[PDB]
Amino acid sequence: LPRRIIKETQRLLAEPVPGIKAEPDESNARYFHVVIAGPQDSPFEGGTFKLELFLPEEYPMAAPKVRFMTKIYHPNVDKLGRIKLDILADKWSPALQIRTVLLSIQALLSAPNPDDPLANDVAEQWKTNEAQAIETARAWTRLYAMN
Amino acid sequence: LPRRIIKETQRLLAEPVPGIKAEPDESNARYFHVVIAGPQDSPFEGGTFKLELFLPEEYPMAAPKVRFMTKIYHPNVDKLGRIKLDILADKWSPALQIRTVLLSIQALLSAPNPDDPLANDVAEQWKTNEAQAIETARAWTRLYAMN
Amino acid sequence: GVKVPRNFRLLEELEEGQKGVGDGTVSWGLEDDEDMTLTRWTGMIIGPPRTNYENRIYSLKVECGPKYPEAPPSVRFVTKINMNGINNSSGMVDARSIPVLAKWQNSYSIKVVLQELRRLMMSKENMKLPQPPEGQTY
Amino acid sequence: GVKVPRNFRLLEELEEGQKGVGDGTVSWGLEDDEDMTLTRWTGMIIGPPRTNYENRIYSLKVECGPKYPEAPPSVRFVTKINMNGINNSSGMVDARSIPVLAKWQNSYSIKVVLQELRRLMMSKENMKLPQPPEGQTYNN
Amino acid sequence: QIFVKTLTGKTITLEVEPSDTIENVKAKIQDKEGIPPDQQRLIFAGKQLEDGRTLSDYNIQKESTLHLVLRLRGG
Amino acid sequence: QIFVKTLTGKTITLEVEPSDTIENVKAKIQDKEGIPPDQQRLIFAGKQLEDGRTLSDYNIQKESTLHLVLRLRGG
Amino acid sequence: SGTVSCPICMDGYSEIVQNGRLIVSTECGHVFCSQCLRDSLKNANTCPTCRKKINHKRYHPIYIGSGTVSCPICMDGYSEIVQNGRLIVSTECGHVFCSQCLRDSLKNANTCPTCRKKINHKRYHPIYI
Ligand SMILES: [Zn+2]
Ligand SMILES: [Zn+2]
Ligand SMILES: [Zn+2]
Ligand SMILES: [Zn+2]
Repeated sequence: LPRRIIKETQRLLAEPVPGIKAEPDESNARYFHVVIAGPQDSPFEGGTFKLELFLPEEYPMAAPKVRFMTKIYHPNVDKLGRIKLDILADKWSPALQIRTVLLSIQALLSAPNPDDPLANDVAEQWKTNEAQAIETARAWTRLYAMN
Repeated sequence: LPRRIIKETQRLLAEPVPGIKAEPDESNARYFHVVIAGPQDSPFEGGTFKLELFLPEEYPMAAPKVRFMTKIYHPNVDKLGRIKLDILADKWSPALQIRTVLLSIQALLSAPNPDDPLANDVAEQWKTNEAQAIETARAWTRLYAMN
Repeated sequence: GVKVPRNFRLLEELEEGQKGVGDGTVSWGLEDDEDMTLTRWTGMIIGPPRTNYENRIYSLKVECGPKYPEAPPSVRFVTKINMNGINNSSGMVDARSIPVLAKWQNSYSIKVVLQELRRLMMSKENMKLPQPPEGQTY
Repeated sequence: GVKVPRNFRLLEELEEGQKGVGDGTVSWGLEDDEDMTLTRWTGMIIGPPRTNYENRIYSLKVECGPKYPEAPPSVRFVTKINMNGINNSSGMVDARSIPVLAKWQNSYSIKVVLQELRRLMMSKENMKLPQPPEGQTYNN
Repeated sequence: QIFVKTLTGKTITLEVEPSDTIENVKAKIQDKEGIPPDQQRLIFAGKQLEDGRTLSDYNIQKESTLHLVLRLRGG
Repeated sequence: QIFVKTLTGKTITLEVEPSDTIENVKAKIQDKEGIPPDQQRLIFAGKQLEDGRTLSDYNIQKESTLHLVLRLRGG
Repeated sequence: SGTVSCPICMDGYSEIVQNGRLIVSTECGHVFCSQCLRDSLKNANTCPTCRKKINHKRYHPIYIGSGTVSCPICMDGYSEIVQNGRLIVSTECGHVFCSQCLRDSLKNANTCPTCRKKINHKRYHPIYI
């Protein structure tokens, strides 16, 4: 197991970034349960969102794999919790390490972009009727992210 | 004084090289009284030789100046103690430090080159009659370097 | 060495399924798109040539246990079929009957399983069996 | 700022001496080649033209103290000469008599000293003095 | 094991057999610090070590300390 | 004039001449409703219409009616 | 072997940047503080450390955050890397890495992992700190 993994974990453990919780699984070190507090003054805010992070052995060569385990309303997160963030795909560079990624996700909620977001339907509403969409997001948060 | 000079001085004080002894002068910091033990299986060997080192301001830029204060029989060292070593003239690199030079001179004792030489008379003797020269060198050591 | 959590492994399977594979004679994919747990899956087998199965489509249902892929997944046909290992009443496959299910390895994937079944249809004991009229189910 | 130690300084001079300088009317060098301490220098001056000195050759002994170049060096003629500042008995030069020796500075070197002496020979008070017959020497 | 003290005065440690040629060692130094061996001169007991000979030849042993200077011709 | 239609509901009416390219047409739709030209897939007469060709080319004429299907995105 | 310094004037890293100098490195891998190397270049045209003939613009600045060095990719410290027999390396963009990680980072993309500047096998060389 590469030294790096521990360290990153360790500082993660030793120090926690605000608005986030990251617990490694006991069975496997490379696997993580992460809980993200919704951005303040975001419709999500007040909700808590589960994610799971895993890193292929190839990491950092290979970007980590991240997914939402909590159902959430957003253009860039699909029905299965799959996130479309570019730093996970094309833009991935080894230096970045998890801690960063996580914050990057935190931002995304705050800053929804319709940029080939997978869910055009989410996209469609968000461009057409942002007000509505935002309301729906809050709804789902209530429904799913309050427990 | 330039920092480097101090470190070098300070560094010399901190950790002695063996068979090489170097004490700065009281009146001038940039001036040094130095003692070199003759290298092993030299004719000089088990000998003690006084040298004096001064460094011009431009140093490191300008090479240090070194001279023998002890009379010694060698092709490169003339009658007045003037050493003809190339790193003191042409090949001077600022990266070289006093401690290095010193060892270089010590080394030079082991390997005299009369191929081209300063003290021509000796050189002639050394190429023509190495055996003799070596003996004379030991002689002079006895005569001059044992006190 | 390297342990791959279920869900991520399931995703890996899913992505490959969508891509489709090779001949495309067998295919898999998810039963319901709103399921986060990726448990309920649908499979398709195409009946191998020059056997009573040939030129026929069989749909399967596959469930993936919490300890998938460590434990093998439960499988059953939805289209009617006569076959060794395949319970006729239920269209459920007895684990032990089938070598891969019996000998399950965490490495095996659904894809493997289906080929397995497809492969198995061609075997002499099966290829001979009479089959029902097209399009009945349990 | 930067103060040079004696020993290296003397070599500088020495080298310059061997190179020779200017019109070669003054010349200096170690009295002996075996002395590491560089204590004693021989100097030589040529008597300047149009003076009783002209076309005469004067040898000097110069001693260089441990204190030098801060302190001025001691200077003597070996060749006999009539000249102000020059002690007639001993052929020694009184420090104070001569401006450079009196007003000495580290920057000054044997070369300058000699030149000074040469120039001085040309001064009125000196130039007309009659000289002893060529080739006499003070005792020593 | 052998301690070579570099140009800057830092000690670096090497792994070797007394059989090893000087030339061979110089390569190991080049590797660590990036000086071509032509340019390296190696000193022990106030003596410059020559390429063809072995560490054993000069009776350098386990944990002996080596001093490195720049190739000089003198002259 | 011609009418363009959706899976959705809305009928949109355009002003075009038979020379007009398919690309050209898609732009007009893009302008009215905000869907980019590469997203749009357009169907008439049991055929998918291609960019280089003209309306005359497909013999669409008389205030004919067209169906718009939009690509779902799954990058 | 420890915090970086410039072997000419013998300052530490802090001390070097503190007074508005750069840290830079030759094409031969030897590191210096930019003043000192410029001044050396004033008198000859050879690496002060190995004598390589550089003749200008065969050097560039490098960037390192702490003064001690560590490859950001694998997250190793100097000792660890060396003892493994790997090399410390810099891109021409001034960005530093252990040889191994970088080698492998190129196998996928041809861009620097810190900044993105285009690169290839040629464009990086070892440094000896
Ligand atoms: Zn410097
Ligand atoms: Zn170099
Ligand atoms: Zn690395
Ligand atoms: Zn870069």
